[PDB]
This record gives sequence, C-alpha cells and structure tokens, in this order.
Amino acid sequence: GGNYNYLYRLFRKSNLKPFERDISTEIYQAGSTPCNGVEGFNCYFPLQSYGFQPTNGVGYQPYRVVVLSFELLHAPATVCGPKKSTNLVKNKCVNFNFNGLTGTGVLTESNKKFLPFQQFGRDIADTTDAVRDPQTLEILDITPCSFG
Amino acid sequence: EVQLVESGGGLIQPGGSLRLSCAASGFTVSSNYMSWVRQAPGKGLEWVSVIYSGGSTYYADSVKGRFTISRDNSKNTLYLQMNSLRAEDTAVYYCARDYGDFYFDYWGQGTLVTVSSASTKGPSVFPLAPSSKSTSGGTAALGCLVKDYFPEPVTVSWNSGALTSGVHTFPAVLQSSGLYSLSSVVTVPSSSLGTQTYICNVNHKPSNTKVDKKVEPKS
Amino acid sequence: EVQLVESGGGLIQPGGSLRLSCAASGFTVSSNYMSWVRQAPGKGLEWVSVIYSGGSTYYADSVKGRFTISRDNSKNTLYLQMNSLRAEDTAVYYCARDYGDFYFDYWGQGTLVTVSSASTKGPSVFPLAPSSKSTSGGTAALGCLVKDYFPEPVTVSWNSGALTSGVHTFPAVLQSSGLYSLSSVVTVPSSSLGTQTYICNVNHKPSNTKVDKKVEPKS
Amino acid sequence: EIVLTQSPGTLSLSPGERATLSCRASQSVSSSYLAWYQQKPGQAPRLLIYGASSRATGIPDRFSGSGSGTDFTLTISRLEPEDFAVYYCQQYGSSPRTFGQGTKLEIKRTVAAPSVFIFPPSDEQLKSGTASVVCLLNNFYPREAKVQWKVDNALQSGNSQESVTEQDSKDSTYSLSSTLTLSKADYEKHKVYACEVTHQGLSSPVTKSFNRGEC
Ligand SMILES: *[C@@H]1O[C@H](CO)[C@@H](O[C@@H]2O[C@H](CO)[C@@H](O)[C@H](O)[C@H]2NC(C)=O)[C@H](O)[C@H]1NC(C)=O
Repeated sequence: GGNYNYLYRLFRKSNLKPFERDISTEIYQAGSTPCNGVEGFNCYFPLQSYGFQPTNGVGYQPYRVVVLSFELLHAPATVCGPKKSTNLVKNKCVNFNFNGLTGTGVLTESNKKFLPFQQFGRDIADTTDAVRDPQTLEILDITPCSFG
Repeated sequence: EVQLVESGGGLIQPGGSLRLSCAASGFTVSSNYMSWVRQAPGKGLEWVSVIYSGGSTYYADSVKGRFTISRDNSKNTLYLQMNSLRAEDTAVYYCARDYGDFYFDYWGQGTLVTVSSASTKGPSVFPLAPSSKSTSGGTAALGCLVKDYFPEPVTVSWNSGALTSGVHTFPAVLQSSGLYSLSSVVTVPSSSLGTQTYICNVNHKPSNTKVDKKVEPKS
Repeated sequence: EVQLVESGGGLIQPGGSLRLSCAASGFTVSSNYMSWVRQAPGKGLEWVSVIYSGGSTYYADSVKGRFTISRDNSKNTLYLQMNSLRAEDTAVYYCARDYGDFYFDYWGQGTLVTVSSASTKGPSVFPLAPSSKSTSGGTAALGCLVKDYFPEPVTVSWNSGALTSGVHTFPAVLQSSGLYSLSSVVTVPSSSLGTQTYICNVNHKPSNTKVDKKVEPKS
Repeated sequence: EIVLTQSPGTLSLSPGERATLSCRASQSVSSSYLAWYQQKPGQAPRLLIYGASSRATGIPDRFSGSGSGTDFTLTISRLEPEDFAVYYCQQYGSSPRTFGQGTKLEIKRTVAAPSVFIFPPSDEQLKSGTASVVCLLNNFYPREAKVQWKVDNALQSGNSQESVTEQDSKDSTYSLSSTLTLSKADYEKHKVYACEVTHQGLSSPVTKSFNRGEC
C-alpha cells in the first residue's frame, strides 16, 4: 500500500547554512505575479512525498539516519565517556591511581571516618595518607613500602 | 507563459568555444531548474546538463571538464558555454524548462551546433525548367536546384512565399565532397507553364546569400 | 623496409602551432634515432632536430625554445610539434631515419610548411586555345592557364591523366599580388585540333577545387 | 540497468481506432518514475504524460499510459489523424535520465502510384562541368519504391542519391527525389537517360526518359 507520510522539500530560492531549518510551507512562486496564496501555474507546493513500497529496488528503501555533532569550545566539558576499574589488592606494595591521585604503596583497611564529601586525607607536612575508594566508598590507608 | 527562444549556434571549427543563449519571457527564471538536451540528427534525445534554483549544476560524463552553464537572472538569459569542441558534439540542442521530478515540460526552439568541416560555402542555384517529360495532362512541375553548400540551414521559397500549393522542398543530401545539396519542386497547371511568376527565393542565413531565380519552360 | 610517409603541413597563419606526423612502416621505430631536416625552396638542406633511441632530443639554435619533437612507439608515429611560428620557417621538411654516425639513410616524402600570407584562395582557370600562331606544320599546342592561388600545391592533368606526350606544366610564378600562377601546355598533331578530347583537370588540394576545362581552337 | 527500448519502433494504421504501444526498460524501475514524449518533425518535442498515470494540461483525454516495472504502456483510445508523429518514452527513476529511440505513428493511405518525372541537366550546369539528372516521384503511399537509373540501358550503380519527404499531413503520401550525378565529359558520352520506377500501385514499372541533346 505504501508509506507516503515521509516527505521532503524540493524548492527554495537559495541553499542553506549548516543545520538551517524550515518548516514553513508556502506555495513556491516562479510566476513573478502574485497568486493569492493559491495554487496553479508557476506557483507550486514546495514539498514532495516519498513513494515507498516493499517491492522497490535497492536504494529505494527507508534508511533511518542519525548524525552526531559535538561541542567543545571554552568552558568546562559537561559530557564524558566510560571508565575502567580493574581491582584493589591489599598488603602488596602497589602502583595505584584513585580518580586522579597517583601514588605507590601498601593499601590497608582503615578505621577513620571522613566526612561524606571528602575524598582523601593528608598528614601534617602534607602527604596523602588515606583515600576513599570511589566505587565502594571505603577509607583505605596508604603506607609506603619498605626501604632502608 | 510564452518563452524559451534559442540563438547562437552554427558553423564553428573544432577546438574553439561558444556560449549559447536561451532567453525566456514571462517567467521567474531564477526560482526553478532549467536543463539542456541534445538531439543527434539521426539519433534520439540525450540529456546534457541541469542547473538548480539554488544554483547547483550537473553535467553528462562525456562533457565533464568541458562545458560550463550559467545564467543572468537580471536579464533572464541562460548561458551554455561549451569549450574544447570535438567533432561528435554536432547535435541540435534544446533549452528546457524543468519541473520537480526533472520533467522537461516547456521546450525551446533549437539551434544547430555544427563542428568545423569544409568551412562555410554559399549555394549554387539552377532552375529546373518545366518540360513535357515533367508534364502530364493538367499539370506540369518546375523547380530550383540549390547545391554545394556547407552551412546546413538554407531555405528556398517560391515567389517570396506566395505559392504553397505543390511546393515541396526535399531533404538536403550530403555528398562525398562534404557539401550539402537539395532541390525544391512545385507543380502548376500545364496551361500555366510560363504564364505567371515562378521565382525561387534562395536565402542562406549563416552566410548572407539572397538570390531570386526564375524558372521557365525549356527553350 | 618501406616506410616514412609524411603528412600535415600547409597553410597556417603565423603565431599558431602545428604538430606534424611522419609515420613509418616495417621497422622498430623505438630502437633508433630519427631526425628532421628542412629544405628552403631556393636554398640547401639544414638540419632541424634529432631524437635518440634512449629518447634524448636536440634542436637547432634558431628553433630553440620553440619546437618540440615526440613520438608514439605504440603507433610508430613521430610528432614534430612546432610552436610560435615565424614567417621565415617556410621550408619543406623531411623526416629522416638516422644511423650511427648520424647519417640520414632513409628519407621521407615531404610536406610543405607555409606561413600565413594572403590566406588560401582558389585558382582561376582559362583555356589557351590551339591557334595557327601556335601551329607549325604537323603539330599545334594548346593548354590551360591556372592563376591567382595562394596554397602552393596545385595540380593540372590532361584528360584525367591520359595524355603524357607533350604535356608540360611550367613552374608556378609568384606575382607581386602575393598569389601564384602557372600554365600547362601540350602539343598535339595539327590534324587533331578539335578532333579528340583535351580537358584539363584542375585540382587544388589545400582547398577542394576540382574543375575540368576543355580547350578548343579559336572561334 | 537503465535503457529504454521501444516495443515495435513504428506503427502504420488508419485513423479512428484504438492505438496502443509500450516501452520496455532493461530493469524494473522504481515506481512509475518515467514519462512519455512526442516529437513533431521540424518542431519542438512536447510533453505527453508525467508519472505514467496522468497527463498535464493542454492535452486532451484520448490517451492513457499504464504498466509497472519493466513494462510500461501507452494507449490512445482512438486514432486522431493529426496526432501522427514520433513518440518517445523517458525515465527519471534512475540517477541519469535516459531515453529511448522513438516510435513512428502514421497511416497507410490507399495504394497510390507515383507521378514520375525526369529532368535533364540545365545548360548552365553543363558549362560548370557537371550534370545532375533529377527524377521525381510525386505522391505515393508505399514508400518502398525503387528508382533504377539506366544510361543507354546500363543499370547505374553508385552515382545516385535519394531523399524522401515526411508523410503528407493532407493526403498521407510520400514524395521522392533521386539525383544522378555525372561529369560533363561522361554525360556527353551517352544518349538515353532513363529513370525506371517500381511500386506497388504500378502493375509494371514506369520509365521516364529523355535523349541528351533533343529539344
Ligand atoms: C557501585 O556499583 C556496585 C555494583 O557494581 C554497587 O554494589 C553492591 O553493593 C551492594 C550493597 O548492599 C552489595 O550488597 C553488593 O554485594 C555489591 N555488589 C558488587 C558487585 O559490588 C555499589 O553500591 C555502587 N556504588 C555507588 C556509589 O554507586
């Protein structure tokens, strides 16, 4: 029977700027004489419907289209991709990264209590000595691995 | 909606270049598509090029890199500038108003594109007298033979366009020499062999030849 | 080893450009040298250019920066493209097969290079009748005068090439008007003044003129 | 593949009857995206019908196109005689707009024999040095006419040219002109020039002839 509910404009005076949009449909005059806002000669409807049928040849098939258009410029990015999370050991001098905090040492279960917006703890003389695991939200102490 | 006159074509040596013009009238020539189509004289119809109302153009693959179309909507005049002319692009061409689906609804008049060959020569005219070997009963035939010319469009009228009865111009013939030739004949009552005026008016439009020749019975 | 036909030359206005062609036959045209040599019509022989079997080219000093030679060994066709044509390079030219020491052993046929001048005009023909002032005893002479033409190579035959006895075409003469002229005459027994056919066949090859003129005793 | 191929290529009929023809593609086309055209010889070609469904204005309704896919027909319900022309099919479904080759439409007016007439060369031309000998065949239905030149009863081959007129809009006949070209020299070597016309309306062929140099 067919799907003729999908249409396209086929007339305009000029081309488009990138991602311009027009929904306004008016009787497209090539007459040079005004035609009352009514149809007829050299004033035509600017839109055209698609004539679809299941027995159409290849290329005459409905192809659903999606495009991507990205934003960067200045300001602080709002979007972000995914993230990997191997696993957390314990009691094995390790090389760790906690969402930005890069370090080395032995990780151990803690018994301190941060406030529920604090990520890591610091010592006097300003060295990172505790962190909070982002996924499970538990505090872990960071001790250096042995030297001497 | 009276429109699409064509002009410009004719005798041109190969390797040259020509801008044709198809002017229209009574129409907004900017806000539509136009097109060009050829017609080989022994063959069918073959599309040449299109323009858009936005202004995008397309061409045939053979004429790629050679032919440029343009228009002036201030003077409503389409311009087909053809370049690097080869001796197979010898068709008559038609400007065509275009609609929508790329139907060519309104059509031009036509103009001949003829590649260089034997240059342009004028016709030689003889009168073919009415004779008893052409006479039969009530009527007898007389005519004019116009031969040896290259520039294809040539015309012969009878008595400045007066006689339309029996006047029949036969298709021109292309000789081995490369030049055309034709003969136009008209029948007229045998009682009227020499009585009235029968002068063939030969006009050659690519050149400027105009000669009137009278045909009278044989001496 | 039958080879080296030439073609292409003729009437050309100065400032133009022309590629000549010398095709050969029955020979590996790649694995040798060829050459070009001119012959001024009043003067001697002057070498133009050479190519190598490897492909290196050389030229005369006067034609430096002007003339380009080339070849297609797929079609065995030498190409002399001459450019920026001056009105002293008016010689006849010869393609020449070359050997070794640069001997030009095998030779072409020749083709005329004629710079623009008076353009190309067709000949005007008159028959010079046999007369008693030309008659003496057993024989009398008659001929054809073909005059006022620019495009130097022109030919007049007698009776489509039939008579070879007494037929003598004299060298064309170059008038002050800039056009050539000549006259070809043949003697024939005075008993045979009008008796047989004596029609001079005039052919002009740069143009396409072909006219047969009969010569008869004076009225 | 997109190539338009006519069914017959020509049709010779009698007016007042239902005309039907088709144009065949070289593949199945996307749905009804084709058209028809007609060409009047010596005139501009004109619109026939868009989309193989309905025709535009300026055209009456005696005509109907149908079909789907490779086959696509055109039917004229009754033969108007003034509609005799060359008729084209045109597509716009494919990415080029290809054409066909046309179909000839005409009539077969009752068998009519030609008036024949032979013209000797004019004295002006024999000065120039060449002789054209024209033979005319006037009005005639079957165009399949034969023109045999004979010079002193020798059938002449390869020095003649013919041309023929378009079928006449009034009486639906044809007319034909054959020209024999000789040199003055060769012309003056023979006596009888004859033109023998064969045609279906003639029970036996007609020869018109003259004798060079007889007023
Ligand atoms: C992060 O995702 C994990 C699942 O991958 C959430 O985890 C589980 O937490 C419940 C809480 O009772 C436990 O019973 C399950 O044993 C846990 N499963 C796993 C696979 O760990 C966790 O709650 C999420 N945290 C945040 C802040 O989103």
